[PDB]
Amino acid sequence: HVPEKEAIVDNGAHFDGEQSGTVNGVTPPAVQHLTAEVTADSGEYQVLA
Amino acid sequence: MQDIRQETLNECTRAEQSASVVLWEIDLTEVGGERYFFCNEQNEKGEPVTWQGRQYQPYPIQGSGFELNGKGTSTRPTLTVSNLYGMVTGMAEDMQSLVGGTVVRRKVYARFLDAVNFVNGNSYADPEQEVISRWRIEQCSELSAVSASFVLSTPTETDGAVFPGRIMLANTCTWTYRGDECGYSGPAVADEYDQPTSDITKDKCSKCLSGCKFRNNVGNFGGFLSINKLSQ
Amino acid sequence: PVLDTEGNTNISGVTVVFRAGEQEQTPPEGFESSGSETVLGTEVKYDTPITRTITSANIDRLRFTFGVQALVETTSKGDRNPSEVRLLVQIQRNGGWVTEKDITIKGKTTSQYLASVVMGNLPPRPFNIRMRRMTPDSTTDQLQNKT
Ligand code: SF4
Repeated sequence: HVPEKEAIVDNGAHFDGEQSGTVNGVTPPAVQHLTAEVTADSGEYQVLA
Repeated sequence: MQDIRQETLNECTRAEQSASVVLWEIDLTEVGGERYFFCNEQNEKGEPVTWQGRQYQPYPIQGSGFELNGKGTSTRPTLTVSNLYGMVTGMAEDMQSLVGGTVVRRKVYARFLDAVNFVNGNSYADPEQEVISRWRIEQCSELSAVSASFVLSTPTETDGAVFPGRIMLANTCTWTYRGDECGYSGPAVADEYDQPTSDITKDKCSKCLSGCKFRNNVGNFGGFLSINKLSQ
Repeated sequence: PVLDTEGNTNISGVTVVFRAGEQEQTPPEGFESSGSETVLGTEVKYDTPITRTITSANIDRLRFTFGVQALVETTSKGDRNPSEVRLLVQIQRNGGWVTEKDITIKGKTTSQYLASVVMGNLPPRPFNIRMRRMTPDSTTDQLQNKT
């Protein structure tokens, strides 16, 4: 036994979706405060990042 | 042990037995129907059998295959009912093929029926001696224009059920509406597709984050906001 | 384990919060969910403390980041010595400018070093926030302690 009023109810939207756009995916952001220092110790130049 | 009274057990020792009578009660209140009382046979007056004051009407009913066991599969006895004049089909077309109801089988001895079933009148009547079983209808394996066969099952039988009912979700709720976890009791605000309605007959949650935000119960959301656990 | 049989600590700063599953329980509070960062670079001076106003609906916690231009001190010979800088951060509580938190830095560095300190915004409604420098401004060019 099959009814005919099924394609109407089947062509119904899902639970909205609630945006869920790409925007950003898991990719980490840029590291902040990239300070680099120049020092003179033991008569030698050193740099620290 | 069984809840068998002393008198019926004592009677069930002698050689000259009485007549065994089986009566059936189909209860559909839990599903949306009524209580039907059936007996395979009628009294000597051509009248429905009177037991405990109530009446069981005659109708061809036959139960076969009652096998209680602890191992192997469960018990699935078969109940056969005559479908004449379309009487069974009438409720089957209405009560979703008699699925989910309860059946109660009571067996009694002849010498304990009500006095109105005998022309002389039984002086040994005792409307408290019977053996009772209950089962649930599982499916209507075959209902033709002359008969109808139902499969029975134990209420506590497990089949197709899993133990850890909890399921971890991302953006969908897991429980019902207003039942125990959605402690919402205010006016209707949303509907199936998250539309701003204020009518109570159409208030059903969409099982989303937006529904919770609409109903201000996001603190009671069952969907953990992980999502991105497998991408990284 | 983090504690042994005797009881003395075994690991460094570890914070653990446990909640048994029970209805209408309080949510966890140690960790954040969403943060809005606003950048407005300005230098705090001893004579003119810096004031800002906070006006938002959803307030749970507020984090202040503050920086130091340089801290190394050089004498006539040329030897490098660290110095001390102290700042006080205050907010509005029942109309009183009582000091909310302090900060003190002691370490030789000539780099623009920025640190962060968080606080729990218990007072509701838009309010005001300030910081004040306690170390007096350097007169010479030898001390570069600028915050
Ligand atoms: S989603 Fe939020 S509102 Fe809809 S049922 Fe689950 S908990 Fe109750």
